[PDB]
This record gives sequence, structure tokens and C-alpha cells, in this order.
Amino acid sequence: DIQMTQSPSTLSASVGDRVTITCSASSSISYMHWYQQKPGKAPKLLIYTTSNLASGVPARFSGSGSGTEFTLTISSLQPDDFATYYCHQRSTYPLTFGQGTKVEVKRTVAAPSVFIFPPSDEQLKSGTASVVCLLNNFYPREAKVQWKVDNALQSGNSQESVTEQDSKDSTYSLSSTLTLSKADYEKHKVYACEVTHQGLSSPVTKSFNRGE
Amino acid sequence: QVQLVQSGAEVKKPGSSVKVSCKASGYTFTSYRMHWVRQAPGQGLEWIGYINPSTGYTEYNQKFKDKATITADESTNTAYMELSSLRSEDTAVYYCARGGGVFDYWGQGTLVTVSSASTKGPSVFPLAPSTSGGTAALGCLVKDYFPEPVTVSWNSGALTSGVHTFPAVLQSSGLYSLSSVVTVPSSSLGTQTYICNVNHKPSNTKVDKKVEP
Amino acid sequence: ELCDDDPPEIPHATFKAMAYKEGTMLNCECRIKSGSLYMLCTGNSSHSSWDNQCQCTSSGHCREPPPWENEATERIYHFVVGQMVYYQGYRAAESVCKMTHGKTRWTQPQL
Repeated sequence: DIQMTQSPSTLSASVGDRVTITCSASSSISYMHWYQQKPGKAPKLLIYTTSNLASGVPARFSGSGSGTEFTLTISSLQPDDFATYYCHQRSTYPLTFGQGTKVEVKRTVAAPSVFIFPPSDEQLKSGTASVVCLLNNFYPREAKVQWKVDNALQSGNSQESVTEQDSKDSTYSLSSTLTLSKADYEKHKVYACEVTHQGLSSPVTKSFNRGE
Repeated sequence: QVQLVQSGAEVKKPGSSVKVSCKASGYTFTSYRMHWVRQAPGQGLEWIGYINPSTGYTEYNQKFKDKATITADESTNTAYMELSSLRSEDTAVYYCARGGGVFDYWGQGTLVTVSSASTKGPSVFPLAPSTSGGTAALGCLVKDYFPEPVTVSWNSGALTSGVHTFPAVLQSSGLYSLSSVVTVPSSSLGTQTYICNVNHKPSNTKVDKKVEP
Repeated sequence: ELCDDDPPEIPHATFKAMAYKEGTMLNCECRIKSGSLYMLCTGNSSHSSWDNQCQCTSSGHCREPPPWENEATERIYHFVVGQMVYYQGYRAAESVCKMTHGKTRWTQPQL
């Protein structure tokens, strides 16, 4: 098996920048091929035999390389160019693809709003209860969330969920859910959600008392 | 022009077997090989193997040797691919791609989901928001359902301002859960009504919950 | 460099190859059980060899490898771009594999 290593894994850039992805082969190879993929679609061929443009591809794409080190470039990023890219080899069996490189829109730094939700009472009769913490319209993606129960660290009971970059303001939104049982929930008073993010000068906290 | 159409999505029980179709047009069928490829969630792209409709001969990689069997027939212009003993690790999207060189013409894709669970309706709980100064938020929580997808709306699609609906997350129990949210001015909570409209086709379930302070 | 298409078929004729280009592959069949995969032609400008010899149990260019233990009636090869094959009746002719627009096909040997 000939395996390949792409870099970087994730690239944040602006319209009008210059772009450069790299694919590293474990062995010496003759040619390298490239694809483009958007969510919900099959891969589209972009550049074949290391540098030739496929039909329908705009002049701003290209590639180069030899031996084990191949690379592709974009001279000026357009809005349509935001997606995921893969390298590909076919000089021996088995056929193998690259891991991938994701190109996201670089925006201006925006700190989140934070919101807290206690578990519903209809939910409480089920014997299991869930606590929700919301992070609203933020950038960059790097957001760290930790649960506090009477000023105590917690682990292995929470699951977070992230939306896709909003196609209109380039922001993200996150949702961290803490799931427990009824008995152990009625045992503590102060529940806190402490949020850390670049655009926050100091870590912000939202809390509430169990009984009213 | 050249177009290859694949069969619909499938949900399978562990240890079973499924067979996928790919019908072809816009070219002469037996002059080209057909390849198969799968894309696991998060994971990259992986090549299974090919068939030649003239001969019937197959080649595979040292992974899916005893897991897949490519098949075809010139009489009806379709290629097949059967998966043998299904595990949860087999869950992915499966593409047919035409041969003859570098890959260029692909099919739509086919989803195969493998788990032990069975059809299950959702359970809907509200998330209560402060009618003096500042901005408030509220939403619905949808939990314990299988399989996907599920759709959420607010006031029959009347408002779309500041609405977020997150992706579903699989739990250690093996079923799905997600929550939808919206942000509104606090001076509204007095005189405004907010209803979320959840729907689930696989079980024919339509419930709409009203939220309030 | 690896052809996807198989060699054509001329009504009345035979095709074979002698010179195997660096890249060519053969899978051993017999019966098989060993920890092996393919035979692979490899080399520089000096010489070229075959990398992975095959065993079986019970229950510029490189020449054709020496016969093993339990060969079948037919042995299949995986050719590469550049490869050339040569094609009960008289005629009054060679097939080559070429790649242009990312597409590989054996040229029709005008008999």
C-alpha cells in the first residue's frame, strides 16, 4: 500500500488570497490527481495528470511536483472555491486517496453569547434529565466547554454538537448537553457552564440554582 | 449525456446482507469497467475493486476480499455489489464510478446504515427562556428516535430570524437526539406565541409543542 | 501509469507480450495460502527483477518469470501505459496503450 499525507488539514483564508496544498507519498510516483467535494455530492475531478485542467475548471487552478512531493495552487480565491480537496494515485494496486484538506472562510474575531437551560418537568417524570448550554454566532471554531457541579470538574457524561459555517455571516454555533439521572441530579444546587474563547478577555460563566 | 443512477438508501440489521444497483446510460455498456468506492463518516475515500462485463472477471484489494462481490449483466445495463455480513463499522456512502482512466463520471451515492435498533418515535421537551431588558433564547429538544431524518419548523415556517437547528448526535444507547433554538427580544415574551413543529416520516408522527415562560 | 482497458480482439488473430515494462503485476493463483500478494517488476536502468515470489500449499524491461508449483491454464497481467502487445489465415500490426485526456485505451491494431 502506498499511503499519502496531506497538509494542512484545515486552512482558513480570504477571498483574494493565494492557496497551496501539499500531498506526500511514501514512495516515488509518476503522476498525481486532484478532486473537489461539497456536502451532499460525489467528488468532482479538478486537475488530472499533475497539472491539466478538467473541462469547466477556471484558469486560476494548477499544480506541480515530482517524485514524492506534489502540490496544487489557487492564485486568487473566489467564493465558489470553498470546499474539501483530495489527492489520488494510480501507479500500483491498491488504489489509494489522500486524507483531505478543508478550506473555510476567514472572518473577523467574534465572541459568543451564552445561554443556560434547566431540564423540563415533563422530562423529569421520565427519570432522566438533560441540561443544555448554547454558544451563539462565534468565530473561530475553537471553543472549549466545561461543566461545573458545585465547583467540581466532570467527565464522560456530555456530548457537544456543531453547526456548519453559516453561508451568510461565516459564524458557528455549538450545543453542549449534559445527561444524567433523576436521583443524582436532585443532590446538587449550583450548576455552572464555563465558556472559554479567543474573543473573550476573561472566561464567562452562566449558572443557576436547582430549587428555584 | 452519460449518467449512472443508483438505488435508494437502506437500513440493515447486524449479520444480514444487502445488494446495491447502478444503472447506466449515454455509452456502450460492455466497453468499460465499473469501479466501487466507499466514504465513511469523518474517514477519507477507499477503493474496493472492479468488474469487466465482457468477461465477468473481478479484482479486489486486501481489505474487502471476503466482504464484497461485484456483479453485472449486459442484458439490462446495470452493475451490482453485495455486502456479506454487516457490522456497524460498514456504515457509509457507496459510489459506483465508471472506469477507462482517471475517475470522472460518478453516481449519486447510496446510504447503508447498520444497527440493531428498530423504528422509534421521538420525545419532545421545551427549553424555557425574563421580560425586562436584554435578549432571550428558547427552543425544543427532540430525543430518543431512530432512524434519521427529522424536520423542525417554527410557527408553520412563519419566522426564520435567528433560528438554529443542530445535527443529530448518536448516543451510547444507539438512538438519536438533537435540539433546535431561536433568539428573540424579551419584550415579546408577554404577547408573542412560539410553537415548534417536529415531524418524523418513518413512523408517521406529527407533534407541535408550544413554549412559554 | 496503469492501463484500465483490456487488449482488443481482432477477428482471427493472437496477441502476446515479451517485454514487461517496470510496473507490471501478476497475481499468483495455483492452492494459495502464504502471506503474499502480487509479483511486481522493479528496476532502474541497469537491470530489473521480480519482487515477491509465490508459494502454495495443499487443501528497460523484465522477462517472463520462471514457472512455479501449481499454475492455472491462464495467467492474468496488469499492464501499464506504454505497454505493447503483438497481434490459421494469412493477412495482406501491434497494439499500444495510450493516455490523452485522462483516458486510457489500447489503439486498434490496424491488421
